[PDB]
Amino acid sequence: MKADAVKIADGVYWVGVLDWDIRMYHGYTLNGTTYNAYLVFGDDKVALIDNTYPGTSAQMWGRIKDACEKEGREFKIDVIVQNHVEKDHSGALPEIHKKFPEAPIYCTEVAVEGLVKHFPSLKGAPFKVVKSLESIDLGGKTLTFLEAPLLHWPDSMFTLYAEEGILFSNDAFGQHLCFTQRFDHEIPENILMDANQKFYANLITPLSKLVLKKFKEVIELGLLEKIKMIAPSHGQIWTDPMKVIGAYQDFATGKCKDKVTIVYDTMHGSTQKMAHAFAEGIMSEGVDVKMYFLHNDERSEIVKDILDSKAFLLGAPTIYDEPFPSVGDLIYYLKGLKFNRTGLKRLALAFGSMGGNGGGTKVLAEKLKECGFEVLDEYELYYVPTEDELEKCYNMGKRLAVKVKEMK
Amino acid sequence: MKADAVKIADGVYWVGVLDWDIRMYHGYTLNGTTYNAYLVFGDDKVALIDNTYPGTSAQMWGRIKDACEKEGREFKIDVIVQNHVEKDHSGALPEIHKKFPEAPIYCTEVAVEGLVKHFPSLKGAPFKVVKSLESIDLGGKTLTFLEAPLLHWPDSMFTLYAEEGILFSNDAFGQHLCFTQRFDHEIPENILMDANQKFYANLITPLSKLVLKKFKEVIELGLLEKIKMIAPSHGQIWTDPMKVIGAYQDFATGKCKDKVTIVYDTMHGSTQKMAHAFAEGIMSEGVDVKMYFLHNDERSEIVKDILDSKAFLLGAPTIYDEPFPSVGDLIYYLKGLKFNRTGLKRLALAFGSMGGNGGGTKVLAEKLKECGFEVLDEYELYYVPTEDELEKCYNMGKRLAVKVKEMKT
Amino acid sequence: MKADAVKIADGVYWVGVLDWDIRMYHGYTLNGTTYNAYLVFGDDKVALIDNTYPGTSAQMWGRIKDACEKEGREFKIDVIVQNHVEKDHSGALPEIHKKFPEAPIYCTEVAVEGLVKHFPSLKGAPFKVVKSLESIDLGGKTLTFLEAPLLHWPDSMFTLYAEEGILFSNDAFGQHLCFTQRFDHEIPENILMDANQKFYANLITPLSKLVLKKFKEVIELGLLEKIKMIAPSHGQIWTDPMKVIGAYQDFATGKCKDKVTIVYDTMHGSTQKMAHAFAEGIMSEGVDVKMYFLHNDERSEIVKDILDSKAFLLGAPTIYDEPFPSVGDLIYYLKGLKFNRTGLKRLALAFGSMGGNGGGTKVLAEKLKECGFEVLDEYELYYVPTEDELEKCYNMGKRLAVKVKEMK
Amino acid sequence: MKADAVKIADGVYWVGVLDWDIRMYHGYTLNGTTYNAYLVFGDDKVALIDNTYPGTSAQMWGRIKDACEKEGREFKIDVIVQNHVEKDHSGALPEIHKKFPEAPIYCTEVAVEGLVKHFPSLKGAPFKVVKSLESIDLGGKTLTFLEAPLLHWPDSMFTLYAEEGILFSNDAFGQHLCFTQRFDHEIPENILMDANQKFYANLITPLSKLVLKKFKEVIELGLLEKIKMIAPSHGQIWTDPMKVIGAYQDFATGKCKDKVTIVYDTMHGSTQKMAHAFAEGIMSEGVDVKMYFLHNDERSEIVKDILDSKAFLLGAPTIYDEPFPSVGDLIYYLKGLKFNRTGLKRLALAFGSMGGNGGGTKVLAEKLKECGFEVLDEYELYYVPTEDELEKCYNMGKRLAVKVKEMK
Amino acid sequence: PLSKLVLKKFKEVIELGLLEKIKMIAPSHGQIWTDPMKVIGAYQDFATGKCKDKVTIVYDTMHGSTQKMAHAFAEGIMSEGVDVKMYFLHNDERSEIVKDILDSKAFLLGAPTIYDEPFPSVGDLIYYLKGLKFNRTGLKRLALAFGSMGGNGGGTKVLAEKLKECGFEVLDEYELYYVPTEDELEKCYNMGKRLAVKVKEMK
Ligand SMILES: Cc1cc2nc3c(=O)[nH]c(=O)nc-3n(C[C@H](O)[C@H](O)[C@H](O)COP(=O)(O)O)c2cc1C
Ligand SMILES: Cc1cc2nc3c(=O)[nH]c(=O)nc-3n(C[C@H](O)[C@H](O)[C@H](O)COP(=O)(O)O)c2cc1C
Ligand SMILES: Cc1cc2nc3c(=O)[nH]c(=O)nc-3n(C[C@H](O)[C@H](O)[C@H](O)COP(=O)(O)O)c2cc1C
Ligand SMILES: Cc1cc2nc3c(=O)[nH]c(=O)nc-3n(C[C@H](O)[C@H](O)[C@H](O)COP(=O)(O)O)c2cc1C
Ligand SMILES: Cc1cc2nc3c(=O)[nH]c(=O)nc-3n(C[C@H](O)[C@H](O)[C@H](O)COP(=O)(O)O)c2cc1C
Ligand SMILES: [Cl-]
Ligand SMILES: [Cl-]
Ligand SMILES: [Cl-]
Ligand SMILES: [Cl-]
Ligand SMILES: [Kr]
Ligand SMILES: [Kr]
Ligand SMILES: [Kr]
Ligand SMILES: [Kr]
Ligand SMILES: [Kr]
Ligand SMILES: [Kr]
Ligand SMILES: [Kr]
Ligand SMILES: [Kr]
Ligand SMILES: [Kr]
Ligand SMILES: [Kr]
Ligand SMILES: [Kr]
Ligand SMILES: [Kr]
Ligand SMILES: [Kr]
Ligand SMILES: [Kr]
Ligand SMILES: [Kr]
Ligand SMILES: [Kr]
Ligand SMILES: [Kr]
Ligand SMILES: [Kr]
Ligand SMILES: [Kr]
Ligand SMILES: [Kr]
Ligand SMILES: [Kr]
Ligand SMILES: [Kr]
Ligand SMILES: [Kr]
Ligand SMILES: [Kr]
Ligand SMILES: [Kr]
Ligand SMILES: [Kr]
Ligand SMILES: [Kr]
Ligand SMILES: [Kr]
Repeated sequence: MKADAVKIADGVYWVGVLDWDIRMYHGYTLNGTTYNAYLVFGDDKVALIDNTYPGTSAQMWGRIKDACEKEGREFKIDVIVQNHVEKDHSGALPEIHKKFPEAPIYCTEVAVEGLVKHFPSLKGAPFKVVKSLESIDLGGKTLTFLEAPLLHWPDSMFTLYAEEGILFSNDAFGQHLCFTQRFDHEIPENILMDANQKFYANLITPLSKLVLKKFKEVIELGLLEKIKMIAPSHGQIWTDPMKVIGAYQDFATGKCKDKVTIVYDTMHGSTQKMAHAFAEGIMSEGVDVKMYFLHNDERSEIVKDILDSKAFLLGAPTIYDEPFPSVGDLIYYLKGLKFNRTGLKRLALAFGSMGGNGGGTKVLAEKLKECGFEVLDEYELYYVPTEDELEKCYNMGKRLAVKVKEMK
Repeated sequence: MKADAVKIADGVYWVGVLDWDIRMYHGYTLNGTTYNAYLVFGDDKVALIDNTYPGTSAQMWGRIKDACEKEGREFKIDVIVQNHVEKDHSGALPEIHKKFPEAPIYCTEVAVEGLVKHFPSLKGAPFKVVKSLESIDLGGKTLTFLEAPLLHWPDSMFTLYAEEGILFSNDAFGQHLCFTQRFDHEIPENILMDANQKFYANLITPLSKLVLKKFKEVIELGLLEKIKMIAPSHGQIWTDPMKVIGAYQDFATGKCKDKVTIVYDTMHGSTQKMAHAFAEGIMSEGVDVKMYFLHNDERSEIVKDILDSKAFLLGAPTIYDEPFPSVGDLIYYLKGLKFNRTGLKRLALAFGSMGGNGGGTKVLAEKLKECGFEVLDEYELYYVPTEDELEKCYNMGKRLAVKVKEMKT
Repeated sequence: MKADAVKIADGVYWVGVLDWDIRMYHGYTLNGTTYNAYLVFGDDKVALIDNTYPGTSAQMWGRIKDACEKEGREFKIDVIVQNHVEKDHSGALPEIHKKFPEAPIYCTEVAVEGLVKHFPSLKGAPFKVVKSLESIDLGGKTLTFLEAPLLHWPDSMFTLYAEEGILFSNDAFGQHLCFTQRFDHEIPENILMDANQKFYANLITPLSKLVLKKFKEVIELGLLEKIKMIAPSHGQIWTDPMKVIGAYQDFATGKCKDKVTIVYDTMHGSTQKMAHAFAEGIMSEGVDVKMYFLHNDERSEIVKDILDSKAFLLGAPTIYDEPFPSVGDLIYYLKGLKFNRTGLKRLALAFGSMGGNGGGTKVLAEKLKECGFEVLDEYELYYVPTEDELEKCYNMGKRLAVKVKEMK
Repeated sequence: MKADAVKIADGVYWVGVLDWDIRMYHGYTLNGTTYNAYLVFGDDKVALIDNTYPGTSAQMWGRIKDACEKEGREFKIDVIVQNHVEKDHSGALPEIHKKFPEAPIYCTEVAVEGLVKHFPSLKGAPFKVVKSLESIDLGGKTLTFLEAPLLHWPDSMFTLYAEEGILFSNDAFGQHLCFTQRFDHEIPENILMDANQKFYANLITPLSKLVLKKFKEVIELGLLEKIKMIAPSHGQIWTDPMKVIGAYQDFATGKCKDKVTIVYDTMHGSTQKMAHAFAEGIMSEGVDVKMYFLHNDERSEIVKDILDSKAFLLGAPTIYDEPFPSVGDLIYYLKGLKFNRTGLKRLALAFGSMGGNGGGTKVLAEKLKECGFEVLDEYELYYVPTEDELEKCYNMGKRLAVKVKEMK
Repeated sequence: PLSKLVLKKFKEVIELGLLEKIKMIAPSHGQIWTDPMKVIGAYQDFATGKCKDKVTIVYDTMHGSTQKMAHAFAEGIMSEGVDVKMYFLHNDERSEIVKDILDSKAFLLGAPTIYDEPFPSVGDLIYYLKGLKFNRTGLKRLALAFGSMGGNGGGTKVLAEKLKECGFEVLDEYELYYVPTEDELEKCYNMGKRLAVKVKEMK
């Protein structure tokens, strides 16, 4: 395939892959994404930083050939860097190693066993284990490695091109966006920061304390102000790195809007009527609302909006003494994401309709507490809400919205 | 609209609704269903048994008018029977009451409050509370009411047209099928019994002990052999009532096949490779397999197959120390269904791939035990399975299949 | 249901409905919408302008009661205005007429028969046929009716509250957005203008000549500068009317970006490889690309992007001498939309893979011409593209992108 | 992967792949499928007949190894047969050739170029072109080839294991079913014959005249009664070959039931009300009805039911002078399938609702005629049907059902 | 019956840019066209259902009663300024009849009942119309069936069924007993008048 590389600095190219057509990626909804790989031309050695998903390398190889041609160099890679073992960034490593078998593969210690377990043909490949602050010289360009375990996997690391302050952060600071434009400043800010928020919410939330720890280490090494560009493994390249670092600082410390996310499911529409009545009460106080119906909507957008919501409402009818089962998916996901690690226990209310002994709302309230929410109340009613019962939902939403606006 | 009634006995007509186009109904997948309503012409009184979902009454009214015309009677309903309050069978009750305000509404005591809570316009309607074995005379035809609380709601009852032994069972013995054919014998048996199995699995499983209790009461009264037809609220009418009663007896007592249902989810395909390797081991012992991938498949077909499986395998990768979240939906559903109430604790294995501390399979094993399964083992491995690890999956499946064939149903 | 009205001017309220949960509306994908209805309090008469979809009136009635309470007036409607017969705006008219049977219903001549055909209970209702420039006095407030046939139905009209210059335009200038925020300035501009573009593309494109004719008529009346607010029947209220009028002028006259929309379907991935190779050639010239895969994507987003694209590529494999059948849906839609009515014949290429006699690409080229595109070339190849064939796709895309940049 | 082979005759094994999880395959909906491959152990040579989809060979290799072990033979393929080039049966040919580079590949003349175009690594592979009635000796077992062009691709052929009368028919007589049971007699007949009908409808309909021509040739060679087993490339193996040959004869000659398939789409429900009223009229005559709503349903099930229906109804509302665009997909598909090639012109009616000039129903009637249907009537009405208009739909359906019953 | 193939051949010829290049059409019968666009234009009109405000009436009779009905329908049609061509199957033959149907918006067919069937001469025209398939022109011409009878009747019901099979839009049918009365001829006139109004409403 013929495909052009994109220069991001002198002798540095994006040689990634545009996954135009993907719409679901591990339960994360998106309108395509990219697998960003980078090619650094030192005077002596050419290094490839990360690669792409298995079967998607046609664009990558085309862009690598284009970059070598633009540099007046032979089609050759001398050094391979693997920041992360997950196959969306390591999937072409078997073919890169087969093509360039003498190129060493720089990665963390735990990455070696992980990569060989993913790709058995790499057994006996020239792996070179790296540690934080160790560097390699490409000839006028230096790559410095920085271990970042559990940001987001135990094998994860960042690679810094020291002379120009370009941080190849792999997943950290990435966003699932697929545009012809490669840089942060070339697309609308709302699209960029909404995709960044969704990426943090789904991938970084349980790591919020480690984010702040990594930031303290990066500032104590005096290297924060040296970062001129962040080139992540998905989406746009940050020419304004402090914009995304600032967004991460806000998400990791529980900075939220005066906003409530409401999620519900229904069989006969009664829980839906309750959800809409809670929203009316919240809106009467000028507090924003995002409304999700689990029949149609899915977990990755829901958790994006919870991330900057001060409160979360969850509603479902009772079926055989349990809440309607679709909530189980979201609850299992919230149990993993651990929103309390942002330093904020978001307020919550459980609600629902029932037709006998009930009990679904009590289960929801207990699960919301396990997920780190501050459950203020619960409201369960019999079949179709009356006018007085919808006014109670409105009043509960109104009183919640007052508490939301009072919250620091 | 103009729509023909279907005669099911002398002076008795199906006047129901064909919901051709519905594909999802409270998370239950289907290729349409029906809302069966019945019109009984006594010499003195015409009785309507159940009705239909709100906004779907055009067919029902057309069939009622057609039946009255065929009987040489006025377009009039004298008696309304409401077997169950759920709006798929009571949704046209406000219109029926408005059209025929003097017709008494026969239902259980708890049904009255439930119907008025659903439909405020019924406040002050002529409700007539009934109890088990109470009857009403329509003139040469008798309707006898039998209370059936929690089969499937606390308001539920059956209505028996005594002289012909026609049991209007409402949801009990129903199936979500939408055909032009109205009777059990007019469609392929495999379609009928598969839909019946799906209906039991999703709606009756947690009531399995009450099913057997209701069957004991009906046998003690001597009414079991008097039932000549079962006319439920969805799908086909049973001209062979002992066929569906027999199927219910088997499902309520844990009669299963030499069959394993395997369910999994995956992000990068490793848990999928494990699932397929367990299946190969099971199949090597001549044991049947049903395979479900939670990315594409949904809870109502899964639980249909668990109902006559002797074993259930559940697999998922680990994400933030938890199993992949799609399993949470199925687990919440299985917690409600309580398959252990069938009198059998189906065998189970939990499995999955992981990339660090793991833990997802220990959560799965714990949840499977809470859902009433007999968990025999759990197997978690690191990233992509090796050949030896897929042979271990095969061997575990083979050993499970041996134990499945040793179980006596 | 208790739900607050929103004041939009002195004695004028939004009393609409938030359809939070709808995700598809006549094949148009969305994240909810609104059915905007308005209540105008004259000193003598209270007018309700449009209403909502059948079964969704709970919010509307709540907001009408709230507005009457805020005005110190009884819960009473004196005048009913029906701008458009489509049931998303007329669906509550039977229940409004039943509650207020003496309130006249103002609508166009053709609307009367259309409303009675939709709602048989309105036979004998007090209909009052209106014509362009006819007005009614509410007591200190005047409503002037302006006929807009085929903008977008034969019955359509606008209602102008003359003293404040508020144009109740019904569907015209609407957008399918459901937010707690009611005004244009309260949401991100990119979201607003993207939704406006989607609404124009799907609903207004074939009416582009009538839009320009309606604009000349409005300027000839000296009434364009007198519009201070446009309050449409869906989405945000325009406090900046010239922003949306300007967008409509651009869409109605073929003002496009240096941008190509590519649409394809595939069974075995060959047509997909071609589509991605055309994109690489286009991007090499700095021309933007939007890529759609018919397996996943749907017609309403596709036509949004065609609207401001200078070129359109359509690709599909051959099956039984015909193009893959999913293209038939999009082609039937484009035949109805008539993009040539914008005054521009967008450039086009047809492409695809085949395994025998072929012919699918020739059908695509013929259909693209029937849909008003200027078809420049066709490219059909045998099974999996070779490297030379993907370079041909790249070169064709490059040559197209040069022609796109040369267009006016 | 460890996976057992299944013996189907002395020295003959199924070594195929169970695709448990696939739900859509080129727009064909299914609950998984199989890629059947077969291993024939001659005294001198072991032949592999067909293989599997790319990336799905783990099961196949496991079963080949299991079969070789059971036969006391080396893990070695001496002969490769490729009946058809489509990648669901040829996708592992690159792997197989790389492992056994001296094994000749038997295929048709046109298959060679098709396979090398799909798989460039096969350039220079030992292809052996075969013609009809040419045979190869494996040592006590003979494989005879039989060209079957356009059944279903130009490259297609059947392979006959002469001594046992086992016809490896590739796609012909296949069904998209994925069960642990391998034979026709081991699953419920309704499931088997419904899947066989769906496979014929979607893949064989336009080839109906070639099916009857191939059956003439097979009877002229005296081979029909000698066929003891049909082992196709998907689904169950026919131990009762005359059951599927008989079904194919019926489908190829227009043998239908007293049955009408009704398909429609709707925006506001009026065309749906018409569709349901036509069904009531048809059912009043004891004629069966299958109802499809294009919003939810898809082309592959629709055409399955058209195949044994004597009549087909198609309804849609008018949008910008055209029928609702979802019909375009089904019409493009029916144009390719050419149901008139079964020797029957099925009866048809076109219907719909409209709100102005209409015209959608006239387009539907035109298109139904182009698709080979005998269009008897056309009915378009204004907005919501009245009681008299639904009685007209009922009467039209009743009259159609009388004509259906009169068709011999 | 080839009307759709005519239009497909005209698109193929226009796509090749060869239509404006034809200077003369020299066919195998009759006149040579020095004005080719005149006959191509006529073919385009016939292939797309361009008709006149005109009705073709065809009937047969034994004792004259169906003839009196036919003439009374014509009077009603003519009262609306709609043209009429009248054919009597005893004398007239199929090739002139179908010439006039081709640019008629409506077609009337009448015959008496004989042994529960329509008079047999209609069978020849019906078999011919079944082959010609006038519906292939893109127009379903309007039609009425009529006749006289002397017992159980039924001939008109058969005619209506056959007209439907030949692609016509049958609006009504009228069968009467033996010789029409003045009121029955006024009914024929009124039916023809109503038909002619619908004919003028067709575009
Ligand atoms: C299959 C099924 C099982 C139910 N089981 C229970 C139950 O165990 N306890 C209860 O209180 N209500 C039960 N209900 C009643 C529902 O909770 C009740 O209809 C409720 O009003 C539905 O709320 P919704 O309109 O939001 O779906 C059940 C309903 C269904 C359909
Ligand atoms: C977002 C994400 C989070 C993960 N978190 C964990 C974790 O907490 N513990 C663990 O052992 N593995 C974790 N993993 C690694 C996966 O379990 C591992 O990749 C596994 O092999 C996936 O199996 P599959 O191919 O069936 O998807 C995580 C993977 C992802 C994508
Ligand atoms: C069911 C089916 C029917 C086909 N019919 C034809 C045909 O009529 N003419 C043709 O040239 N190719 C035909 N093909 C071959 C495909 O066009 C060919 O495989 C093409 O390369 C598919 O491109 P894709 O990878 O983009 O799907 C057919 C393929 C299938 C699966
Ligand atoms: C966007 C749109 C465009 C329409 N265009 C036309 C048109 O060109 N001609 C027409 O007669 N009706 C037109 N209509 C009106 C519909 O055909 C009419 O509402 C019809 O009754 C819908 O039938 P349904 O309820 O089955 O969807 C249009 C409707 C919509 C929503
Ligand atoms: C041989 C013959 C057979 C007839 N059979 C019937 C018959 O089956 N049913 C009927 O209603 N009239 C029958 N008739 C009566 C004619 O239809 C009746 O005379 C009619 O008015 C003749 O119409 P005409 O004047 O247009 O010929 C028959 C007439 C003849 C001469
Ligand atoms: Cl590998
Ligand atoms: Cl009510
Ligand atoms: Cl109404
Ligand atoms: Cl290859
Ligand atoms: Kr670093
Ligand atoms: Kr590191
Ligand atoms: Kr990360
Ligand atoms: Kr980070
Ligand atoms: Kr930092
Ligand atoms: Kr950082
Ligand atoms: Kr850094
Ligand atoms: Kr009973
Ligand atoms: Kr009862
Ligand atoms: Kr039940
Ligand atoms: Kr029961
Ligand atoms: Kr029983
Ligand atoms: Kr029973
Ligand atoms: Kr009973
Ligand atoms: Kr105006
Ligand atoms: Kr107007
Ligand atoms: Kr509009
Ligand atoms: Kr406009
Ligand atoms: Kr305007
Ligand atoms: Kr205006
Ligand atoms: Kr053969
Ligand atoms: Kr075939
Ligand atoms: Kr065949
Ligand atoms: Kr055959
Ligand atoms: Kr054969
Ligand atoms: Kr011609
Ligand atoms: Kr011509
Ligand atoms: Kr020509």
